Amino acid sequence: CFPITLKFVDVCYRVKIHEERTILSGVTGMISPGEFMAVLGPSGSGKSTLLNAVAGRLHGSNLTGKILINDGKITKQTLKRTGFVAQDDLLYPHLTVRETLVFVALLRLPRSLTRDVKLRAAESVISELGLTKCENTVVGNTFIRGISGGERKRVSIAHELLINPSLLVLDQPTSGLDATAALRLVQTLAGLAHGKGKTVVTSIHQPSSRVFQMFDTVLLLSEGKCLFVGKGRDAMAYFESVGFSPAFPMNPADFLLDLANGVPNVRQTLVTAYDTLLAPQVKTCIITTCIATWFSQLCILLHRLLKERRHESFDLLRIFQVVAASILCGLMWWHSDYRVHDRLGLLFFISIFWGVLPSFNAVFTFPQERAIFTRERASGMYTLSSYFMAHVLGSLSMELVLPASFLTFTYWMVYLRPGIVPFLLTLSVLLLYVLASQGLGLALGAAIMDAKKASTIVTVTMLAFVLTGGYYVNKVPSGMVWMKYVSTTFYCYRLLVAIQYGSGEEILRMLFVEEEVIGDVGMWTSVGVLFLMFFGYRVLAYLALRRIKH
Amino acid sequence: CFPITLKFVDVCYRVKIHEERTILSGVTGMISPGEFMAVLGPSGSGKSTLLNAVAGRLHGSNLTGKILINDGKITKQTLKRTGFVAQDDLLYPHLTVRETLVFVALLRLPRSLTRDVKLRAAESVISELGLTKCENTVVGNTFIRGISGGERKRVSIAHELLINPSLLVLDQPTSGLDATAALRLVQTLAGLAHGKGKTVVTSIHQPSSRVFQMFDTVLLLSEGKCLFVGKGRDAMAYFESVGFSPAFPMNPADFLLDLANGVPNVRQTLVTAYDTLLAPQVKTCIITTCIATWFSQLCILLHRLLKERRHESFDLLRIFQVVAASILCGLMWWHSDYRVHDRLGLLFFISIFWGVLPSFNAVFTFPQERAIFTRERASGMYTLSSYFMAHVLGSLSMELVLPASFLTFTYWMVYLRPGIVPFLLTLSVLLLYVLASQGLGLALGAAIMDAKKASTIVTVTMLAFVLTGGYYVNKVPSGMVWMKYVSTTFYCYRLLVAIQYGSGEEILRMLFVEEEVIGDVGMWTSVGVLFLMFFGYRVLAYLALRRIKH
Ligand SMILES: Nc1ncnc2c1ncn2[C@@H]1O[C@H](COP(=O)(O)OP(=O)(O)OP(=O)(O)O)[C@@H](O)[C@H]1O
Ligand SMILES: Nc1ncnc2c1ncn2[C@@H]1O[C@H](COP(=O)(O)OP(=O)(O)OP(=O)(O)O)[C@@H](O)[C@H]1O
Repeated sequence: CFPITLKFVDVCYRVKIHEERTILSGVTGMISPGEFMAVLGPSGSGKSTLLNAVAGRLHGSNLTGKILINDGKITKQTLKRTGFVAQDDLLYPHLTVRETLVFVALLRLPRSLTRDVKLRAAESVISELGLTKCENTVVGNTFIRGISGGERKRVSIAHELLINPSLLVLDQPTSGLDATAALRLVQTLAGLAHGKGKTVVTSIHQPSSRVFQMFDTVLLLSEGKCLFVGKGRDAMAYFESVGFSPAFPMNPADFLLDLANGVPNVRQTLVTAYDTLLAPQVKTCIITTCIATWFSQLCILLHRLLKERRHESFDLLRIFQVVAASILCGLMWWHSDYRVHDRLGLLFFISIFWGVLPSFNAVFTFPQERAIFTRERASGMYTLSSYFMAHVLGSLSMELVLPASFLTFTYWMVYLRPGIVPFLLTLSVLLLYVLASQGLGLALGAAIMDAKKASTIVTVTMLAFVLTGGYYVNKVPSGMVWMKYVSTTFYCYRLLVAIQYGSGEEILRMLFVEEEVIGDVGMWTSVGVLFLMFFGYRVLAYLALRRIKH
Repeated sequence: CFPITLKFVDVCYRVKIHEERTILSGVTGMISPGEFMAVLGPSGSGKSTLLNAVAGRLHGSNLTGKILINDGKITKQTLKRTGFVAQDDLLYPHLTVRETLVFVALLRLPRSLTRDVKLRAAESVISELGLTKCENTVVGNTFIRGISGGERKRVSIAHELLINPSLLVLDQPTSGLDATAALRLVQTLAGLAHGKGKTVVTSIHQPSSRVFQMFDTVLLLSEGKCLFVGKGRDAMAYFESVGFSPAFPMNPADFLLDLANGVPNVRQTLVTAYDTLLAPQVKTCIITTCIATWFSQLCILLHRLLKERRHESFDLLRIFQVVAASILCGLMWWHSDYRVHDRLGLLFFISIFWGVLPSFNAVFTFPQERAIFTRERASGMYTLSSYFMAHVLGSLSMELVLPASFLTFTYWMVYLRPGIVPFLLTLSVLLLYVLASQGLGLALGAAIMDAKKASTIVTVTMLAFVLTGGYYVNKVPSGMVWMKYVSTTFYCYRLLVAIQYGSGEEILRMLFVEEEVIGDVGMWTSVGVLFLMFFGYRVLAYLALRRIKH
């Protein structure tokens, strides 16, 4: 019941010439709750920069104004009561529209309500916006042909009607629908402000006259400076104080947008007849359930993420290629015996393979979710902890079956140390190393939010780890022995060599000894550092995601 | 001067319920040259599927109709005379709008004209659409804040006015501009059909009445079936034959879209009053400069691609990380001598590094250009040969300076074979191997147009090449010796070992001999296969790009 009163005074936004050009220059206005606003202007004006300014999405040293919610600046608490509908529609392309609106319903409604109230509120906004025939079809990308471009927008307004916010900042909501859905959409957005008493800000672009009668305070913009702030029928008459009237009966909207360019420099005489005639008048007018919440927000964000990857049939081919690589690694060391250089080669090639394959595929988790994650993080839907521990729990379904299907062939074809306990110890060490190296691909990929930029960082880093993982050079300079402890391949190599060759007495009985496990690190201080790396790379991937608010 | 007469008869398009739903059902119409059409309807109708059908962009077993240009089906020759302006605007985000319109001007105009005619035609469409104040600013992505959303559309119509096509199929051109740029844009598209005599098809959505007076044949659609085909003022009067008229004076457009839904099942009585009253009336109405062209199309597509990567300052950091990895590889083998296992380790780690780093970064060239390349390839702007030999010549500027900056440190810090001829032979073999392995990342990445799907194919393939590149296993089964010839790491390893250790007599004098160059392959039949691979992987990357027409 937060009564948002939005007041902006003298906001200016200048970008560098890439001098500087003024996008906005001196915009003032007051939006008390109940007032249905409208931001009009030509297609270069500064409307969407003003709407990205008052919705908090624009911050920086460029803005030289004061945006005030309830006579205070924009906090983080008011940024979860403000609903923002952007121009471009960024949605999850593999869901349908019913799963999208159901997940936004279940994740954002007050949680004191039962589940069927949370579903009837989701299918009470589908019938209100008219998305009933496209209810059970996909909302896909440019390539994945899904729903229309006018239903990819009526979904992205019901995406923010299931928040019930107190300040509704819509950025061109109806540019994309016909003239009989525009009227019903503005009837909805006016029944949310002459009904439930909210604060609605619209940037409508090409209205009719009976879509213009619904507005209570129109902001007419022109090249950054505003021409009019005030009522609907006071416009089309305020411009008779300066002497501009149509010669024949037309709509008010195309006339107010004809005067917005100058259709003897009409624009500047309206700007100076604004600034001193009717601008000083607006200058005188101005715990135990906190856990259950977090676990429901994990079940939802995991059930969505497991619906995203049911479309992907490029996982049987991943399994069949890793099986082929395992058959290769088994058939080449087929003629190996237990007695050791030829086997340390295999136990280092496994450490190369499963530090290179998970870390080079984990750089596509967070960069490929960026355009939707920034939007949902700015909106304030879920917590970042519950979002991060859904990708973490979503990778751990097929990043545990590929090394198991690898090792199930390449153990019993090479005929390594027989018995079920060294096999299970080898499999557990391989799975722990895979999860430890996947954290590196998570962290480089959350820190540099670009798959192409991070794929040449993680490649050089994993090759430096493969280099200083104890196999290649014999006599390393002793001021540089310390680097193999920072490696992640070193611990897995030491553990695999330890598991296969004991602490080493039976080999010293049968038969160098230098890089075989009679050596440097123990067996528990090499699983105590793999677990530390598995936790620390994910803590760093969370801390590098905490910076992305925008 | 191709006089396109577009005629579609009984086109139906059904998608599977993911039974089947009819998107379109029985659409007929004739567009002779000079007729300015308009496709109207509600926001679920089947307009953009009809416009993707008649512009050739929809093909498949779903379409059960006949699209006819000049009483013949759509060839590839007519697909370079048809201009299609899609709903979503896919543009190159790093250019400005002036470079974008200049490159489309220089690349598509008849080439018999001089260059300044080709530039005055480019800045004669900027002033016509009004893009003069946003002429020299960027057109960037969702992240890169560039021009507006109404200037990201007035650019994507001047993108297809600099073709001068004979059939102009616009898909919602004005949904995004105000009511005084809509009138001027439809004045332009009507002066292209009452002027230069073309065939213009528009899907306008929210028109005025004086944007509706410009239309010569309106197609009113409703839920896939069409309600009206014919003149402008014959609509608003044909619906008086069935008995629907407004009670008070309004625009024709909102009335024709109010009847399009049923505002006693009005929609079906209009469909059956269409099908037998005024549908049978339309059933009765129905060399040495060829090289210079290709080289100009290479200079343009290369000067654009070198403008795309001037924004990237993440290349000094690539150079500084590869320099750090080289300093690492030098400092670890700092204590190496010329006399050989410790050096074959280094000559195989270089072969690992420069087969892993180029092939894992070359998978982002063609998947990251996909959404714009499919559009330009469907449009018919450049040839695929000249497009492919611009990415090929664009990678070869920093995929030749990273191995040189690597080797310049890691040769003289390890102190390998001294002299300028083994150094230059090593550098040339390294550059040839880098270009040979970059072709693998090109081919897997053109074949599977997804960076995430191809990054787990190229990783397993390069690890299989590293495995069967002659270093790891000692006694491979002899039915599997043949696999190292398919490898690309094997030839570079053999060449580096040959260059450093001769054919081998001085080492047999100073001092195994088995995997040192006294061995299997020669020195010329290992550069004759690296060149074959360098050509064959790029031929496969061209053949896998030839399938993407869409
Ligand atoms: N980062 C930037 N750098 C340079 N110029 C910019 C930048 N962002 C916006 N502009 C310019 O400032 C003007 C205002 O942009 P804005 O997004 O407000 O337009 P708009 O009113 O949203 O357009 P429309 O109403 O057609 O969507 C635009 O014409 C644009 O060219
Ligand atoms: N691949 C598909 N699978 C299932 N349904 C589809 C598919 N493509 C389109 N549709 C449905 O068919 C209808 C027609 O889509 P179309 O793109 O023609 O709408 P439109 O007329 O372009 O909408 P608008 O005019 O608002 O842009 C849409 O409502 C959409 O839901």
